[PDB]
Amino acid sequence: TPTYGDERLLREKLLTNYSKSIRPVINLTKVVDVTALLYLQTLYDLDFVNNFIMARYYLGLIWIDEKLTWNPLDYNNITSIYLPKDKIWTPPIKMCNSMDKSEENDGVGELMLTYTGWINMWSFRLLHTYCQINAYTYPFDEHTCEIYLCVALHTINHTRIKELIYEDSKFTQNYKWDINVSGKVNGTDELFSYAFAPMYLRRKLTVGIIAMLIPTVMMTILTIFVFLLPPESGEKVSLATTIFLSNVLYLVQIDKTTPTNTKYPSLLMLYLMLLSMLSGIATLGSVVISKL
Amino acid sequence: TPTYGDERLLREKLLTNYSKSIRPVINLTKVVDVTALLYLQTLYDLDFVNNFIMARYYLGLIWIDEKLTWNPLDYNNITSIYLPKDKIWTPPIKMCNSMDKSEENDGVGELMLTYTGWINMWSFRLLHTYCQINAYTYPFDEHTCEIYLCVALHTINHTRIKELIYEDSKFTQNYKWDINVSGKVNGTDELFSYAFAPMYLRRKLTVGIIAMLIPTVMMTILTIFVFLLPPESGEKVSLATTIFLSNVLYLVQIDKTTPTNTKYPSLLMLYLMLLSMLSGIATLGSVVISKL
Amino acid sequence: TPTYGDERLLREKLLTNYSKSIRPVINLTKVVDVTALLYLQTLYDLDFVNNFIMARYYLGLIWIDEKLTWNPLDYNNITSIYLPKDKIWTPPIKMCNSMDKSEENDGVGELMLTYTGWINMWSFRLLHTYCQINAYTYPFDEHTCEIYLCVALHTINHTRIKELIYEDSKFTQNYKWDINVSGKVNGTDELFSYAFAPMYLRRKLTVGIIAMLIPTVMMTILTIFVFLLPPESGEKVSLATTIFLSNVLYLVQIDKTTPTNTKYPSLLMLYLMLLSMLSGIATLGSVVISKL
Amino acid sequence: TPTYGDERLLREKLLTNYSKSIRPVINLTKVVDVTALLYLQTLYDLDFVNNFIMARYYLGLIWIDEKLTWNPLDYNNITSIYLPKDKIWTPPIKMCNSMDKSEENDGVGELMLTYTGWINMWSFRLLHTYCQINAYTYPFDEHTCEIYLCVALHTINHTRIKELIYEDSKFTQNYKWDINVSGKVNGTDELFSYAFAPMYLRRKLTVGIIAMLIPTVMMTILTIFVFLLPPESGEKVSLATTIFLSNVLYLVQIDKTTPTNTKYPSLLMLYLMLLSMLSGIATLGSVVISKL
Amino acid sequence: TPTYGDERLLREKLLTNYSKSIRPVINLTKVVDVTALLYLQTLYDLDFVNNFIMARYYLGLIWIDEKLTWNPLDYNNITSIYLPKDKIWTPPIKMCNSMDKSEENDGVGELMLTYTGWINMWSFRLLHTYCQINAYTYPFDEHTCEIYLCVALHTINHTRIKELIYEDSKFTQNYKWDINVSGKVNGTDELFSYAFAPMYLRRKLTVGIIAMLIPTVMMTILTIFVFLLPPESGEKVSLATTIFLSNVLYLVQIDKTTPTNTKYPSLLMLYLMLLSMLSGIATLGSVVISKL
Ligand SMILES: Cc1cc2nc3[nH]c(=O)[nH]c(=O)c3nc2cc1C
Ligand SMILES: Cc1cc2nc3[nH]c(=O)[nH]c(=O)c3nc2cc1C
Ligand SMILES: Cc1cc2nc3[nH]c(=O)[nH]c(=O)c3nc2cc1C
Ligand SMILES: Cc1cc2nc3[nH]c(=O)[nH]c(=O)c3nc2cc1C
Ligand SMILES: Cc1cc2nc3[nH]c(=O)[nH]c(=O)c3nc2cc1C
Ligand SMILES: *[C@@H]1O[C@H](CO)[C@@H](O)[C@H](O)[C@H]1NC(C)=O
Ligand SMILES: *[C@@H]1O[C@H](CO)[C@@H](O)[C@H](O)[C@H]1NC(C)=O
Ligand SMILES: *[C@@H]1O[C@H](CO)[C@@H](O)[C@H](O)[C@H]1NC(C)=O
Ligand SMILES: *[C@@H]1O[C@H](CO)[C@@H](O)[C@H](O)[C@H]1NC(C)=O
Ligand SMILES: *[C@@H]1O[C@H](CO)[C@@H](O)[C@H](O)[C@H]1NC(C)=O
Ligand SMILES: *[C@@H]1O[C@H](CO)[C@@H](O)[C@H](O)[C@H]1NC(C)=O
Ligand SMILES: *[C@@H]1O[C@H](CO)[C@@H](O)[C@H](O)[C@H]1NC(C)=O
Ligand SMILES: *[C@@H]1O[C@H](CO)[C@@H](O)[C@H](O)[C@H]1NC(C)=O
Ligand SMILES: *[C@@H]1O[C@H](CO)[C@@H](O)[C@H](O)[C@H]1NC(C)=O
Ligand SMILES: *[C@@H]1O[C@H](CO)[C@@H](O)[C@H](O)[C@H]1NC(C)=O
Ligand SMILES: *[C@@H]1O[C@H](CO)[C@@H](O)[C@H](O)[C@H]1NC(C)=O
Ligand SMILES: *[C@@H]1O[C@H](CO)[C@@H](O)[C@H](O)[C@H]1NC(C)=O
Ligand SMILES: *[C@@H]1O[C@H](CO)[C@@H](O)[C@H](O)[C@H]1NC(C)=O
Ligand SMILES: *[C@@H]1O[C@H](CO)[C@@H](O)[C@H](O)[C@H]1NC(C)=O
Ligand SMILES: *[C@@H]1O[C@H](CO)[C@@H](O)[C@H](O)[C@H]1NC(C)=O
Ligand SMILES: *[C@@H]1O[C@H](CO)[C@@H](O)[C@H](O)[C@H]1NC(C)=O
Ligand SMILES: *[C@@H]1O[C@H](CO)[C@@H](O)[C@H](O)[C@H]1NC(C)=O
Ligand SMILES: *[C@@H]1O[C@H](CO)[C@@H](O)[C@H](O)[C@H]1NC(C)=O
Ligand SMILES: *[C@@H]1O[C@H](CO)[C@@H](O)[C@H](O)[C@H]1NC(C)=O
Ligand SMILES: *[C@@H]1O[C@H](CO)[C@@H](O)[C@H](O)[C@H]1NC(C)=O
Ligand SMILES: *[C@@H]1O[C@H](CO)[C@@H](O)[C@H](O)[C@H]1NC(C)=O
Ligand SMILES: *[C@@H]1O[C@H](CO)[C@@H](O)[C@H](O)[C@H]1NC(C)=O
Ligand SMILES: *[C@@H]1O[C@H](CO)[C@@H](O)[C@H](O)[C@H]1NC(C)=O
Ligand SMILES: *[C@@H]1O[C@H](CO)[C@@H](O)[C@H](O)[C@H]1NC(C)=O
Ligand SMILES: *[C@@H]1O[C@H](CO)[C@@H](O)[C@H](O)[C@H]1NC(C)=O
Repeated sequence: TPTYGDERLLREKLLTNYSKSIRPVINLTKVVDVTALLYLQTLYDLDFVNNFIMARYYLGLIWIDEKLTWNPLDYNNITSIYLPKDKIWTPPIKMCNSMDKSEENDGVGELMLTYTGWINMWSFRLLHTYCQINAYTYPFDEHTCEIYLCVALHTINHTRIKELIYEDSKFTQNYKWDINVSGKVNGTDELFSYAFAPMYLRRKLTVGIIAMLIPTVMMTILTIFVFLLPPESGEKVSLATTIFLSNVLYLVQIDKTTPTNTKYPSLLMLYLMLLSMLSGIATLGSVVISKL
Repeated sequence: TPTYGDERLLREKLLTNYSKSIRPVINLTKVVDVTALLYLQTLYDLDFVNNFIMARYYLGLIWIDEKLTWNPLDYNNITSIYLPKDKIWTPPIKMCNSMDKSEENDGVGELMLTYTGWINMWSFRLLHTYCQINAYTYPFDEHTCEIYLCVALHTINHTRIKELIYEDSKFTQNYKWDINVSGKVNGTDELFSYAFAPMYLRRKLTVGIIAMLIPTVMMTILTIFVFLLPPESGEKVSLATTIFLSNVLYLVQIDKTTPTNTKYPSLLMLYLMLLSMLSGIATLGSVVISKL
Repeated sequence: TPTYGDERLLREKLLTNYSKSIRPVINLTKVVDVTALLYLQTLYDLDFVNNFIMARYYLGLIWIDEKLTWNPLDYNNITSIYLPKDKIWTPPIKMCNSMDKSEENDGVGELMLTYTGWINMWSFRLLHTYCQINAYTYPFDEHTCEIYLCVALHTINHTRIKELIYEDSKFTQNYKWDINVSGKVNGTDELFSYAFAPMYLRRKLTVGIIAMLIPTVMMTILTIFVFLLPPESGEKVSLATTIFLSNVLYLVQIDKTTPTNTKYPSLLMLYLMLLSMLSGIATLGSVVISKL
Repeated sequence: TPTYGDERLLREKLLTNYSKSIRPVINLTKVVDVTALLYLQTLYDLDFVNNFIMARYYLGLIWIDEKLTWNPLDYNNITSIYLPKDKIWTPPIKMCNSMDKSEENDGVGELMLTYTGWINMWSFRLLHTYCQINAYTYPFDEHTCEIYLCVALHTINHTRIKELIYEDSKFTQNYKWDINVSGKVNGTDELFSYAFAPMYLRRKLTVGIIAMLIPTVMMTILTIFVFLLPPESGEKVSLATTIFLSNVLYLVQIDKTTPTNTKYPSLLMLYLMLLSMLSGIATLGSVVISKL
Repeated sequence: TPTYGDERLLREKLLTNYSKSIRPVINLTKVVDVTALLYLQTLYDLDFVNNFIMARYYLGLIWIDEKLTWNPLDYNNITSIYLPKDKIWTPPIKMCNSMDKSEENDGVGELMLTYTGWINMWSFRLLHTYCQINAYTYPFDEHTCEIYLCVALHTINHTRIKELIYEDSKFTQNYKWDINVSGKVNGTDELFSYAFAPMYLRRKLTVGIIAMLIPTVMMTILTIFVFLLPPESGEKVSLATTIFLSNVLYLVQIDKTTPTNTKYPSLLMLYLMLLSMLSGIATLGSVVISKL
């Protein structure tokens, strides 16, 4: 059976003439094909004001090393070892379109190497990634956030992203967003390789949101009623003023929460603006009739 | 008695052929059984909006090293030493379901080793850990937060979590949450070992929260009274407007504080929505009678 | 006179067989007695909502090294040297009950050693330390915050905290809190040594805070007057509504500022809740008389 | 074809007598001309209150090394290598006028070197850079933010910034700001070289912002109408009070959002101040007529 | 002319027997006189609530090394070199009274050394420094913030701060604060040397702030008028209620923005408290007359 001394001998022979900075290819004309695996874990939040989405992934990287091989029959059947992450060449994959907020406590600093040369490098990653958040169809809105990977500095004739396999690990249930992360995509080559996983997010219709929407709709009903109310009732100006106050309060309220960076504004805010405008016309008619 | 030179000799012989990256097992076919001890210290806060709980623990890790042993009679009865944490193999246990916000000033960077090979590694850990926070039965609500541990990269045929022993250290009294963290659980094996401690949290009924609840119930009494008030009293419309304003203010107020990510929304918020809806019907009846 | 070469020779001979990881004792059965000196500098703030106090200290640590000694007559009267902090054994004293937010720019990374073996290691420390904040007697409230020190990993039969000497350096004046940090306490031995300095904090009565009180008290006077006002004045309901609105606004206002984690809630908040309840009874009486 | 051994030999000969701290020039009297390339990627946000702009760039640095050269025919046609960033001399370019908030996960830590000595060093950079934000012509306002580069410590007789080439990479579309970053500028020599890229930012007129502006203009129309309303209508004081309340609410609202650091304040805020002042005069006239 | 080999030889001879931890003095009885140069760059903000001021400086440190000298005629006229900052003894100057928030990206990590031994060490430094902020004469207020320097651990018989030369670099114009930072001060010796630069800050009277102050004065005029209004006008109680509401809103508004840590509170806040108190007396008189 394999022993501690056997693994020590294997590692000592393995790292004899290894240069961490030289790409692991016998012939430097060949590229190293990297395939990345991005398994989402949890979607913490979708920050509307800052246009970010907070999530935790399981970014994995697989490639082939041609210098790190051995016949396992020569080393008591040792088929795999674990190396420190900083002793071996590692592709310079970056979270190109993201602010990476992972800590050193979430850095594994180790990798799995197989006797055929295949290396697995799996790392937890918490990302604050930019998303173009369009609140047009709020609150029945859908959105697309693309998580980008791009080789840092090696040209496509040196390092390439063969594929990106993205899935959802179903670790936790959201109850607010319906996430749809599935599919395989080849890498895109434009002077440096890069790929991206599309994340589709649909807001789930909760009874809490519809209960928060109920006051707005009934307020619209009340505006319609007062607009239809006789000018000579005598309470027109009073309740019109009070409900214009409340409507303006709701408009300010939504305005501080609605995203400012959208292809179009939200239909609901524009509809409440229209409501305020109609309330203004109702107040105008009431005062005009009052003077006349 | 043991001396500085004796301990120096022991350490020098001990670390002679130690490789930090090779699992500490004579036969590599055997697994290293790690038992983790997680003693909660203080529950700083339960953040509803961000779905996190802030706490400080005493995560301890115990395993057995087969290479680091000695007969203490051969070294003047030295029974235990202290080694720097980065010179010895350390299992790659991670706060899998948490954002670790500990500093390097909270890193001990040392471990205690016994002549039989047993290693103790105790470390303070401040965690921002994800919890599925359900505010259904607010404010008489209970919640369950699971703190996850999972070996990083070694397969179950290499490293396993034998057990997880979780307790409460009673270092401080909370006065807001009743914490119940006790029990022992074996590790779960699904391609990589992992375990979790269930934390049960019950909000304690404080005289302050019931005091804050008094305005709401008396507001309900007032709504009922005005709904029962004669249409021809003359104060119907005015008081309905003022108390609809107050109801909407309380609804907005709670809505900015209630969690948006819940299995069900909070009954109290839905009950205040019902209150506002009834106030709207009262206003509708008052205005209808006023016109007719 | 001592020279650069003399100090170089002394240091070279001093560090010849020094192991940073071996406790500095000739006989390992003896403990190293550490006496800590904690001189407060400034009390930045007392965060009520998060139950923290922000301050900057001058934590100093003094102990005795038995391996690092020399006869100064043998080295041209060199009586003291300065060593890098990471080359010498350092007791693992931790800010056990605090989040340490000091930077590496505030780390001295150097220590003073005397020819008798006595080492002084003084470091600035900015601490976010947990305090059980009771707002019962607000705003004439007092509080006690305990700053904890505890040896990290060495058992009491290896390392002990001999004493904790805490004082106030009077570097700056507060004008908001009266701080009382003075006294000497022996270390407490329960499986690992630890000590704590009790810091008493009394809010100073400022003319600004009494001014902010003035509206509340006069509002109470106004509530009493309107409660005494004749039911048949005709303005009862109007002022009752307006002042209940204002009362509820003040109640919400204080509620968002009062701590939620207290042994008892603040009497002033409960008194304003009683004021709101009395306003509700006044409104009830006014409407009842109005209908009847 | 070039091989791993060939690249190893080349690197070994290349770094034989290289000193990282000695400028890479045969004759030390000559300066090293650095040309910087700053390609903006995304303009995250323009923080008005803090006077910052958040963006992500592609800062590249190109210069010439005279010690690192080779005849490629002597090494099997190896024309370029990759070196670790910390083994070679690197110009000390700093984001002089900015808070750099990039992480170590966004640090490439490698550079591309060509057989002629030309080095390319491209790095992602997220900057929180100070801008003098003038909100005079709000919301039809334009602004100029200058991104500064300046050599850290070398005098102009040692290191110079030859040029700064700035462009927009069009990676993402903004939809809120029209960005205009294009042009080439020579370095400025005043005791230490430095250059800056001017960033012009124009707020795009969105249908959302005009919708938000509608309430204000109609409120002005209403103020004009009530100012023209007959003093003897009887409702003058009532609507004057209500609309002064609303005006003051809008004034406070904008005041908490308008920048406090401007060459001139925003005309719209001053116009709403004028509107409130006119409302005050209208209230004064109404009350004066009411008493008389 | 000097060459790369010449500088290499010079550095190799220079660092032959250099100990980074030994003060650079031939005779250890002499002190090293450090003169610091602190050139302010920009005053980002003056945070009233947290009592901090955010600024970026150009902290320079100059001293004399007696071991690092050479005759330049012996090395082809090399008159100055650049050394890595961590290879040479550096005085342990700390921003004693400040939170240093500089990044490693703003650390030069290099220093300029002259053949006479004079070393220049210039570094950008962004400081969050404590200031005793007195808002007595708000908004026509002036303030003094002292930036402290103090040697970390060396006694005055080892290291001394010869002088502190502070100036304003005029890099940017403020438009909100008039800064006056100029003058020279000797170091202060009380067991460890230290010095401080006094920075005077005067708020500039902006047309925006006076515009914000207009509502308050006109509100005072309105309070005076209603106090003078006939008790029997009929609008007394109504307008007193509405303007007491507005006064209380402004009082809360300013109270959340006024500093709580001042030698005296702000006169304007106390004046608005007096205004609210007078409004309360006016309301009291109106209601008293109404009942009687
Ligand atoms: C290494 C590197 C090369 C790059 N080339 C680039 N080339 C280009 O034409 N446009 C870019 O925006 C660009 N960005 C780069 C960023 C990095 C980090
Ligand atoms: C090392 C490692 C392996 C993993 N394998 C994994 N395997 C799998 O089937 N699903 C996962 O989500 C997964 N995550 C991993 C994460 C890490 C850090
Ligand atoms: C080294 C160490 C030992 C400990 N022992 C401990 N022992 C115990 O009984 N309760 C604890 O909470 C505890 N905490 C510890 C923390 C550390 C860091
Ligand atoms: C190295 C260095 C030199 C400097 N010289 C400087 N020289 C000067 O006249 N004014 C400055 O503001 C200034 N700042 C400097 C900053 C640095 C970091
Ligand atoms: C090295 C050092 C010595 C000190 N001495 C000190 N001595 C003293 O009498 N009072 C202090 O506050 C004090 N603080 C110190 C801080 C440091 C970091
Ligand atoms: C490693 O490189 C050296 C060159 O210094 C060579 O002598 C040796 O044979 C090489 N060994 C292997 C296993 O490649
Ligand atoms: C490298 O190229 C040579 C050229 O013939 C070829 O024989 C060799 O197989 C190549 N190396 C690999 C690993 O394929
Ligand atoms: C080596 O180990 C593998 C693991 O299952 C086994 O299948 C194989 O038979 C072993 N071979 C030898 C020669 O031990
Ligand atoms: C996810 O989206 C893809 C393409 O947009 C679609 O084919 C697939 O059916 C979707 N799946 C779910 C579960 O929404
Ligand atoms: C992706 O790459 C594979 C492998 O070469 C190829 O077969 C396939 O056609 C490519 N395109 C897609 C869409 O998969
Ligand atoms: C350590 O390993 C070396 C192999 O280089 C061997 O010669 C030596 O005997 C070993 N010593 C021990 C104590 O295992
Ligand atoms: C390793 O396996 C061999 C096989 O017989 C056994 O004799 C030995 O005891 C094992 N090692 C340990 C530490 O159990
Ligand atoms: C070694 O120390 C232990 C500690 O209690 C003691 O029990 C034992 O008798 C000692 N043995 C010898 C041989 O000193
Ligand atoms: C804690 O919970 C467990 C399981 O829910 C239960 O058996 C135990 O009695 C509880 N203890 C306390 C103190 O609530
Ligand atoms: C846990 O592991 C132990 C040790 O093998 C075993 O005896 C026990 O049955 C397992 N299950 C539980 C619930 O303890
Ligand atoms: C230091 O330890 C070595 C052991 O290798 C010994 O030979 C030497 O005499 C010791 N010197 C001192 C000063 O203790
Ligand atoms: C250590 O113990 C021995 C036992 O007699 C004693 O002689 C010696 O003085 C002790 N060491 C010290 C430093 O006291
Ligand atoms: C050594 O220095 C101290 C310092 O004051 C002095 O008192 C003492 O006389 C000196 N002794 C010798 C021998 O120089
Ligand atoms: C501080 O508190 C201690 C104990 O509570 C007391 O003895 C002492 O007089 C107090 N000093 C001041 C200045 O309050
Ligand atoms: C503290 O320790 C000292 C030193 O042993 C002792 O004299 C004293 O009695 C202890 N207790 C107190 C309260 O000081
Ligand atoms: C490198 O420098 C050494 C000086 O120690 C010299 O002997 C050698 O010839 C130099 N080699 C090259 C390639 O410059
Ligand atoms: C350095 O100066 C000498 C002086 O004549 C000149 O010959 C040489 O070409 C210069 N070096 C370079 C690289 O131009
Ligand atoms: C070296 O490689 C370049 C790359 O295109 C090629 O143009 C050139 O002909 C090659 N020369 C030799 C001698 O192989
Ligand atoms: C950008 O600004 C420059 C100078 O201000 C001008 O020449 C150029 O036309 C502008 N381009 C755009 C697209 O606005
Ligand atoms: C900039 O530098 C270049 C190169 O020396 C020079 O030709 C040009 O005149 C300079 N000025 C401008 C505006 O380009
Ligand atoms: C440096 O110190 C060594 C002591 O090991 C001495 O032999 C040598 O002469 C010294 N050289 C210089 C230049 O001081
Ligand atoms: C050190 O002191 C001696 C004592 O005479 C003196 O000669 C020498 O000049 C001093 N060193 C320096 C650098 O002044
Ligand atoms: C050395 O360089 C300086 C720099 O200006 C010059 O003034 C001096 O004449 C030069 N001396 C020699 C000997 O080259
Ligand atoms: C700055 O203040 C000093 C002393 O307070 C004074 O002498 C000087 O004239 C002032 N300068 C300015 C520009 O305010
Ligand atoms: C400051 O130090 C200098 C140099 O020793 C001295 O001339 C001066 O008198 C001291 N005092 C002042 C106020 O400059």
